[PDB]
Amino acid sequence: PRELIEQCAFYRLIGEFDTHLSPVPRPMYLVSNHRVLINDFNQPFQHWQNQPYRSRRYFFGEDYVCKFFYYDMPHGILTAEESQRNKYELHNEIKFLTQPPAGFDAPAVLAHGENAQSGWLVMEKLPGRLLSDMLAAGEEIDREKILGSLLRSLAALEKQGFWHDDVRPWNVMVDARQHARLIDFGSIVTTPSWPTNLVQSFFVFVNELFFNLPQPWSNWLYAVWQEPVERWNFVLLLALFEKKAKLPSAEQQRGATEQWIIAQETVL
Amino acid sequence: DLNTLVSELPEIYQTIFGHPEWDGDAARDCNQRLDLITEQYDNLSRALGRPLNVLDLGCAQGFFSLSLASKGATIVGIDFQQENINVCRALAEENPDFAAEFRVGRIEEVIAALEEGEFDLAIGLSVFHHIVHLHGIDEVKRLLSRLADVTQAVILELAVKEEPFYWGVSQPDDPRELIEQCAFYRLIGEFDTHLSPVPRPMYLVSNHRVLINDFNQPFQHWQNQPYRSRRYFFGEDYVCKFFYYDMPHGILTAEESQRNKYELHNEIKFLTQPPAGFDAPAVLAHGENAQSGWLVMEKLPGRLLSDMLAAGEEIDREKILGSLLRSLAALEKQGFWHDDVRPWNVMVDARQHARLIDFGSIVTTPSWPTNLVQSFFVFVNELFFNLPQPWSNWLYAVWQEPVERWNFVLLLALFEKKAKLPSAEQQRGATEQWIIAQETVL
Amino acid sequence: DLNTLVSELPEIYQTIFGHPEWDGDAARDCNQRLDLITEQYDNLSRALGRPLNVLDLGCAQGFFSLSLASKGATIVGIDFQQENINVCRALAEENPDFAAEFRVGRIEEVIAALEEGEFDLAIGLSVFHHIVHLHGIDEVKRLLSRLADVTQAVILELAVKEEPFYWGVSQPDDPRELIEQCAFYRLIGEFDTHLSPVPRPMYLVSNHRVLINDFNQPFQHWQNQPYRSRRYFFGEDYVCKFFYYDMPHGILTAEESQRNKYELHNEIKFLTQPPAGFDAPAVLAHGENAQSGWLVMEKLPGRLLSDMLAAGEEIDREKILGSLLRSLAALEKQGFWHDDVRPWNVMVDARQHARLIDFGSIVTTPSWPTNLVQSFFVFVNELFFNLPQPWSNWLYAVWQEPVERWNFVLLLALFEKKAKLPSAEQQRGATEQWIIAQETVL
Ligand SMILES: C[S@@+](CC[C@H](N)C(=O)[O-])C[C@H]1O[C@@H](n2cnc3c(N)ncnc32)[C@H](O)[C@@H]1O
Ligand SMILES: C[S@@+](CC[C@H](N)C(=O)[O-])C[C@H]1O[C@@H](n2cnc3c(N)ncnc32)[C@H](O)[C@@H]1O
Ligand SMILES: Nc1ncnc2c1ncn2[C@@H]1O[C@H](COP(=O)(O)O)[C@@H](O)[C@H]1O
Ligand SMILES: Nc1ncnc2c1ncn2[C@@H]1O[C@H](COP(=O)(O)O)[C@@H](O)[C@H]1O
Ligand SMILES: Nc1ncnc2c1ncn2[C@@H]1O[C@H](COP(=O)(O)O)[C@@H](O)[C@H]1O
Ligand SMILES: [Cl-]
Ligand SMILES: [Cl-]
Ligand SMILES: [Cl-]
Repeated sequence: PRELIEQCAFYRLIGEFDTHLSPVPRPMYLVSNHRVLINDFNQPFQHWQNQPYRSRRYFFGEDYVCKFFYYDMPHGILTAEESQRNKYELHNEIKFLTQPPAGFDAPAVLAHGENAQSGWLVMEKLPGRLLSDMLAAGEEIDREKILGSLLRSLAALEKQGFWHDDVRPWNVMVDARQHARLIDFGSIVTTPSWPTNLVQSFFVFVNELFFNLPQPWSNWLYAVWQEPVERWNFVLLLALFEKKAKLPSAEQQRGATEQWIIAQETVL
Repeated sequence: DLNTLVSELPEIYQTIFGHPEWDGDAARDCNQRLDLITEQYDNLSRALGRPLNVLDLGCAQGFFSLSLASKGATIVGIDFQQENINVCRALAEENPDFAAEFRVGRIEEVIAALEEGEFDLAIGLSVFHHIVHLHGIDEVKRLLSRLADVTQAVILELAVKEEPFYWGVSQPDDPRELIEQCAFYRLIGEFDTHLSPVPRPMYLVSNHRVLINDFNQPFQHWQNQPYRSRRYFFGEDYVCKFFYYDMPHGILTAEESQRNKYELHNEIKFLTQPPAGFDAPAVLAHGENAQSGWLVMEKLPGRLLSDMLAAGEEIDREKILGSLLRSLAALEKQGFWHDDVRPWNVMVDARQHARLIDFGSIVTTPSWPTNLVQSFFVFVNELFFNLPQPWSNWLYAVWQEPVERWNFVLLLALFEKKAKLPSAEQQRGATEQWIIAQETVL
Repeated sequence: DLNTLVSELPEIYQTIFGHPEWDGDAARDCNQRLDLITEQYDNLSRALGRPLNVLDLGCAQGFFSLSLASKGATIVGIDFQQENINVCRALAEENPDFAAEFRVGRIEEVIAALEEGEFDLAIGLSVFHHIVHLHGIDEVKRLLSRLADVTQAVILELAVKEEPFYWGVSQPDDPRELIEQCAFYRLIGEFDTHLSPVPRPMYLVSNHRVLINDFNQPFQHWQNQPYRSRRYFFGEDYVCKFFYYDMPHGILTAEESQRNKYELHNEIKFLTQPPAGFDAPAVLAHGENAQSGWLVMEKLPGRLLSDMLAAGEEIDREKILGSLLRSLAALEKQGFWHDDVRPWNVMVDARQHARLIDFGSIVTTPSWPTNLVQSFFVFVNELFFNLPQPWSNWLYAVWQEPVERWNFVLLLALFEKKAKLPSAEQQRGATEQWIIAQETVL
C-alpha cells in the first residue's frame, strides 16, 4: 500500500484495523506534503530530500532538520541486516547526541523517538554545505581548513574515548569559513589493534579530498607510516598534521609504498 | 513538347535543367547540393584521371544527372515514375552531346543488377527513405552496402526521423545506421528541404577509397576495433586513422568525444613536430572538423604487440623492452612522456624491435614521472607474480631508489645492467612484487 | 568542443546562446517568445521582490534557461536527450556566473518530484504535446495541475490540433482543455513555429496568483460557478472578476461572448464613474482584450443572498428589501436602473443590509421603468401566492397606480408606509397576486 503514498513527502504508519471482512487488517497512514507530523513535534517544513548527497528522508524547517529512517520498507528494499543497521545507526545517533562528550560541539537535539517501522531525530539545523556536494559541484574548497578542523574534532572525540567509523565526504559539512564538522553520528563507537584501521581509511578520505598528494600532505602521511602501529591514533594524526610543513620530504626517501597502498585502497 | 511533359509531372521536385521558367515552381533549387556534388565529382575524377561514369538513383527531373553530363560525365539516371523519365529524356535531347541515359525502374532491382566497375560514383539523394518505409532498414543497409561494393564512391542525402511527417516514425534512430556497415563515411553537408526546418545530412561513403579532400586513395583493408568510434584504413604505403567525434546513439559521452578529439589533435601536433632523437612515423595528411578528424601516416612494418600476445606468437621480451625503453628514455630527455604504454600501442617488427604507434597519450609537463614508471612495471608484468631473474632484480633495484629519482633514463640504465644487479629473492623484498601483482590485476 | 556537441544534436531546435553562427540553422529563433517570457519574469520578480527560481521543462539547447540566468535567475533545465543537456552544460560553462543547472530526465518524473516553493516560475514550451501523444490528455491535465500547485506561475506554449501533422490527431479539441482545471489562465501571445502556418498559443497559468500586468497578487480562493465563462478570485481585500469572451468548444455563442463583453464593459464604466448618492464598490484595476476582461474591486463583507436562501439561513426580509429599495430609488433619481435584480446579484451583510454587487445590467435610458418594477415583484415573491400582510397590501397599492407612475421612488415610498395601507384581502383584488405567481413560476 505504500506505493500509493511514497511519492508524498512525509508518511508514518499510525495503526492497523480489523475490517470484519477477513483476518487481514488495513494499515492507516498519516501523510503530509507540508509538515512533519510526529506526536511530539508538529511543524511545517520548507523542503525535503530522500537520497542523501531511499529508506532515509530529511525534512528542513526554519531552524531544524528532521531525519526520518524507515526500518520497515516495502518490496525487497531492505534486507533484515539493513533495517537493523538503520535501526542501529539512528539509535546510536540519538544516544550520542542526547549525551555528547565534553570537548565536542554536537548539534542539539529537539525531538526523537523510534518504533517498529521507523525512527526519527529532530536536530538543530547547521549552516554550510555537505562536503561531497561541494566536491561534486566542483566548488572551491580549502583542504587545509577542512582537514585541520575535522582532525581537531576527531582528536577531541578520541580523548573522550569516542571514534567515528565512517569519515567520508557525505558525512561532513563545511561552513562559510571552510571549517568542517561531522553530521552523522550513526557510525560513532566507544570501544575497540586499534584505532589503526580508522586511521587508514582517513588516508583514503584525504586522498579522495584531493597518487594525488602534494607536499607536505605526502610528507605527513609518510611520517605516519614510519610510526609503530600501536602509536597510530587521531591525536598523533592531528599533531603530525599541524607540523607537516616541517616534516622530511617523502619523495627523497625510498618510501614509496604508503603511496601505492592508499592509491589501491582509494580505488578499493 | 517540354511544356506538356513538365505539366504532367506529379511534382516539379527539381529545377528543370536549362529551363529557368520553372525555377519558381521547383520544390528544391538544387544549386547547393549541386555545388557540393560537383566538387566531389572533380576530386574523384582528378584522382582517377578521367571523366566518371555516374549513376543517379531516383533521378526525378534529371537535374544532377544533366548537370554532371554537362561537365563530361557519362550518366545513367533511374526513376520509377514514367513522367519523370519522360522529362529527363526530353531534356537530354535538347543537349545531344551529353552522354546521358534514363530508364524507368526500381532502385532495388537496379542495385541487384549492378556490376562492379560499371559506375565510379552513385548518388542517392532523398530516395532511400522511401525504400526504408516500404522494405525496412536491414534490406536498405544491404542495398547500400552493395552500392558501395560496386562503385568507388557514393553520395547520399538521407531523410531523418526528426522531420515532422508520419513516415519519420519508420526511420532509423540515426541516418548513420543505414551506412555504418560501409567502410568509409564522412558528413559533407546538410541541406534545407523546404518541407520543414529539419535539414538532411549528405554523406560521402566508400568501400574502396579514402575520400578526404586532400587525400584520395584506394585502400585494401580496414579495421574498426583496434587489436567503434575509430577506424583504420590500410593502403599500399599508408595507414589512415579516422576518429569520429560525433557518433550516433549513446555511443560517445561528451567526455569521450572530447578525448577522441584531444588524442587525435595531440597526435597530429606531436607527429608534425616530432622531438629530435625519436623516429616518429611520417605524416602524409591530416585535418579535423566538428564530426571527426583524420591522420594519414606512413605505414610501419610489424605486428601490434597485443595481437602477438593474444595469438601466442614467439616474442623476445628483452628486445621488445630494450628498444621501447630506449625510445622512452630519448623522449624523456626531450621533455616528452607517454601516458599509456600498453601492448595495443606497441608495434613489433620482424627483428623484434618495438616502437610506439599511438601518440594520443603523449604529454609535455607534469611528483613525476613516478606514476608512469609504475604502470610501466605492470606493462612489464603483463608482457610476461610472473618475473624471473633478472627482471625481478631490475624492478627490485628501482624500488630501492628514492622516488624523486624514478624516471625513464633510470629505468633504462638499470634495465641494461640488470644481469649485474643483486638477487631480489635473497632480500626481504617482497612487497614491490605484491603491489604490482595487485596493480596488474587492477 | 561546442562545435562537436552542436553537431551531435539531433536537431538545432533553438538559437545557441551566445553563438550566433548557428542562428541560421536554428528551427526557431526564440527572440519573440523570449521577449514575452522576460516581461513576465520581470513582473513576477517585481511582485515577489527578488530574483526567481525557474524551471525549464524540455529545455532543449538551453536558450530560455541561459537567457533568464543572464538576468539573475536561478534556473534548472530538464530534457530527456543527453545531447541537448551536453550542449546546455557546455554553454553554462562559458557563463560561469549564471546560476544554471541541467539534468537529463523525463518531465513526468520531475513534476512528480517537485516540492512547492522550490520554483517560482516554470516554463513548458512546445513539450506537453509529446506527453499527450504518449500518455493521454487526463494524465497531462494532472501533471499541469501539479506544476501549477507547486509554483507561483506557469508559462506554456501549446501545440494544437489544427497543425497539419499526424500527431495533431491525438491533441485535445482545444489546448485550453489541458489547463482549464487550473485556477487562473490568460492567453499572452501566439507564435509561429516554422513548421506550418498554424501558430501556437502561449498561456500564463497560476494556481496561487492573479497575474495581470497591472495587478499581481496572491489569492486565497476562487470560484467559477457564481452562487463557466466567469471566474472570481478572492484575495485579502479584493475580488477579481475575470470574464472570458473567447471560450473553447461550443461553450459561448457569439451573442453570449458579446454579452460577457457588454456586461463587464458596462460594469467598468459605471464603477469608474459612479453616480452620487450611491455607494459603489471601489475599483482597483481593470482591462479588456480580445479574449477576456477583468475587474478588480474592493471586497465587500457579507453573503450572497441566493446562497443564504439556498442554505436556509435566517434573513430579515424587511431590512433586505428596505436597504435595496433605498439604493434603487437613489439610482433612479440619478437616471440609473438595474435590469436584473435577483438573489444572486445581491449581497447581505451581518446587519442584514443589502446591496447590489453586479453592475453588468445597469442601464441609463428607456413606457418605463414599468417592466423592472414588475420583476421586482417577482424578486419579492421569490424572497418569500407567498406574501403576508402588509407586503401584499404594498403590492396591491402599487397595482392601483396608473402605470405612468410606476417607478422605484414610488415603490420605496409605498414600501415605507406599507403598515398603513389598506388590506388587499378585503378587496376584490385579486389578480395582481395571480399574475406575479404565474410570473414567479415564469
Ligand atoms: C524526393 S525525390 C528526390 C529526387 C532527387 N533524387 C533529388 O534529391 O533531387 C525521390 C525520387 O525518387 C523516386 N523514387 C522513389 N522510390 C523509388 C524507387 N524505389 N525506385 C526508383 N525511383 C524511386 C521518386 O519517383 C522521386 O523522383
Ligand atoms: C519541440 S522541443 C521544444 C524545446 C523548447 N522547450 C522550446 O520550446 O524552445 C521539445 C523538447 O522537449 C524534449 N522532451 C520531449 N519530451 C520530453 C519528456 N517527456 N521529458 C523531458 N524532455 C522531453 C525534447 O528532447 C525537446 O528538447
Ligand atoms: N543538522 C543539520 N543541519 C543542516 N543540514 C543537515 C543536518 N543534518 C543533515 N543535514 C543535511 O542532510 C542532507 C542529506 O542528509 P545527510 O546524509 O544527513 O547529509 C545534507 O544536505 C546535509 O547537509
Ligand atoms: N603507421 C602504422 N603502420 C602500420 N600499422 C599501423 C600504423 N598505425 C596503426 N597501425 C595499426 O592499426 C591497427 C589497429 O589500430 P591501432 O590502435 O592504431 O593499433 C593495428 O593493427 C596497428 O598495427
Ligand atoms: N466586491 C465583492 N466583495 C465580495 N464578494 C464579491 C464581490 N463581488 C462578487 N463577490 C462574490 O462573488 C461570488 C460569486 O460571484 P458573483 O456572481 O459576483 O456573486 C459571490 O459569492 C459574491 O459574494
Ligand atoms: Cl535483406
Ligand atoms: Cl533518404
Ligand atoms: Cl505542447
